[PDB]
Amino acid sequence: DIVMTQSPLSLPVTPGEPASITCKASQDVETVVAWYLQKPGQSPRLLIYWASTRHTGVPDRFSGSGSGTDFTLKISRVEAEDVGVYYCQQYSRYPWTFGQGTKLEIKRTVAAPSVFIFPPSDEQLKSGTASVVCLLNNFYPREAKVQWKVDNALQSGNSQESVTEQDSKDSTYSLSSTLTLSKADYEKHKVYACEVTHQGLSSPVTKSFNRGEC
Amino acid sequence: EVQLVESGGGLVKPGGSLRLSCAASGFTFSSYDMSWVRQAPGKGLEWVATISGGGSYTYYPDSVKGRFTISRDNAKNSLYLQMNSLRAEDTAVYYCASPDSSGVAYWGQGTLVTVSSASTKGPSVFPLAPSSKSTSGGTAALGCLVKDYFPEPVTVSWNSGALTSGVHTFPAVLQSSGLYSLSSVVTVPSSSLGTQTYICNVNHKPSNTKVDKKVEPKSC
Amino acid sequence: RPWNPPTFSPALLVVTEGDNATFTCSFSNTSESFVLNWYRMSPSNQTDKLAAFPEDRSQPGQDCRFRVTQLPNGRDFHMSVVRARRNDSGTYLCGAISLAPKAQIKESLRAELRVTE
Ligand SMILES: *[C@@H]1O[C@H](CO[C@@H]2O[C@@H](C)[C@@H](O)[C@@H](O)[C@@H]2O)[C@@H](O[C@@H]2O[C@H](CO)[C@@H](O[C@@H]3O[C@H](CO)[C@@H](O)[C@H](O[C@H]4O[C@H](CO)[C@@H](O)[C@H](O)[C@@H]4O)[C@@H]3O)[C@H](O)[C@H]2NC(C)=O)[C@H](O)[C@H]1NC(C)=O
Ligand SMILES: *[C@@H]1O[C@H](CO)[C@@H](O)[C@H](O)[C@H]1NC(C)=O
Ligand SMILES: *[C@@H]1O[C@H](CO)[C@@H](O)[C@H](O)[C@H]1NC(C)=O
Repeated sequence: DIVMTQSPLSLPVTPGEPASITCKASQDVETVVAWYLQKPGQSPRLLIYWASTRHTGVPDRFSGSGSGTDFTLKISRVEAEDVGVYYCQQYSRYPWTFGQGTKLEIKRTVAAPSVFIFPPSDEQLKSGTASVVCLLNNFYPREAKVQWKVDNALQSGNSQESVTEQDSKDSTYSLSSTLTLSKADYEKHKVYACEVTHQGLSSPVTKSFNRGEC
Repeated sequence: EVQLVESGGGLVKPGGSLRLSCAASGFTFSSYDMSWVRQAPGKGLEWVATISGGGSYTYYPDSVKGRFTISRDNAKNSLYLQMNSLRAEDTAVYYCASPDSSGVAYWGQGTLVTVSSASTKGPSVFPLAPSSKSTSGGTAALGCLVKDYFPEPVTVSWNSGALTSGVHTFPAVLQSSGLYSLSSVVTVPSSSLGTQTYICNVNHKPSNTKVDKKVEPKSC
Repeated sequence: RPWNPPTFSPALLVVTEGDNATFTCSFSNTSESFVLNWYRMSPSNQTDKLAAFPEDRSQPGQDCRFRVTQLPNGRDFHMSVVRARRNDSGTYLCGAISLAPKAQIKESLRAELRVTE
């Protein structure tokens, strides 16, 4: 088993700036190395083969180099249409092994999130469960923190969050933190609060609501 | 012109079997290698099998060796993967592929194979209504809670595809019940909430479920 | 397992302009995952692909004057230039790229072509 070790795993790059991804094989694989780009929700697509040869239709700003155990993919001027996961792969010996992936994200200006909160619907409360959704919309970078306070009692391990892939227009992320409780436990408390911490925020932002007012 | 189309994916209980098909066109099928490469949701690529053009050489990794069997029919321009004794770590999108000297140059669209004990269940769609607590700067946020469905995937559109700008359908997370739950939100001008009707379109073909949910704002 | 590079005969081939010229590239493969490339040389010892078997599926619409046929004996191949021009003369060779069990390229010995008047 040959191990393809990629570096880095996340690559924030400003448009026009060059990017380069390193891949190191656990043993000599000569030049039998291919590079793929996989855009979110699409199949992988071959960019470079035989360590350096460009596949048919790949723009000239992509290049590949390296031999033996050390290989490098280079994008001379990163366009917005290069976002995705980049894989290196050896096909010298079986089993064929890929890298862990390198997520290319566009580096942009710091944007603070717009925070929104949604109390459980009346239609859902009629069914036993109650989900309180806090939405962090359009922020950068991806690093964000969400704290749930139920009657000023900080919650822990009772909330699931989900992050969207980087937007293809403004290069921002959006986050949704859903606090799920039972109808009984939800009806026990009054103030439900969502506290957001982000690099673009001077101080933590809180969106609250009292139970039963909407 | 090379085209590869997979078939036969879906949900199966642990220990069960499943057979994947891959129809090929655009090249002399019997002269090229054919392969299967899978990818677990949100993870990397993993080579599953390869078969030679003549069909007398097959290659497997240790993780699937003894369970999966790659085979081909050169007279029918098609490739097969017989998957027996399926485990939960076999849940992934399976791409059929055709490698040559240039590596894995041709990929199919990939079909999803899900291995779980859960049962096919249509989603329950609840409205995330816009209110004073979901307004910030003249923009109001509304959305949809697509809860407790199985298996993947669902597709969510707004106003029958009319509204696309500013839509964020999050990645579904797996609940403790073994079912997927999901939120799809959109931000619109606050002055839209009274005059523009916002309707949630959730499609879940695994259970043949179609749900339309009109999101109406709260008077708060 | 070790295997030997392909052989490319004839070593020298002279043909008057207009006729077809045909080489034979023989390769004793150890697996079924391999390709044969047919190269034409440049003065810098640099390799230039003319055709390959099996056909390269990435860049189609290539020069139909350079063809590669697979004879049904299981090792022999015909690399033929149809209606050879004067400038078709030069150094030619074939090269095997095995893909299993180990990816490895071995080139054949070179041969010459002289298209005359
Ligand atoms: C050395 O290489 C030759 C040539 O290989 C061929 O060209 C290469 C460039 C590459 O594309 C190869 O993929 C390609 O095959 C090898 O020769 C071939 O050997 C196979 C198997 O022995 C023959 O295939 C058979 O062809 C029959 C009619 O053409 C067909 O009916 C066969 O099918 C039966 O068997 C399969 C299981 O194998 C079964 O699933 C079917 O349903 C059916 O019963 C079978 O496909 C090729 O015809 C051969 N081709 C040539 C040109 O000779 C050779 O094996 C290899 N040597 C070594 C040691 O690897
Ligand atoms: C040259 O090859 C072409 C194509 O195979 C064939 O039609 C033609 O008859 C050949 N000419 C000679 C002189 O063999
Ligand atoms: C060879 O000469 C012909 C003219 O008969 C020309 O069309 C062709 O492009 C030339 N090829 C090369 C490689 O110079």
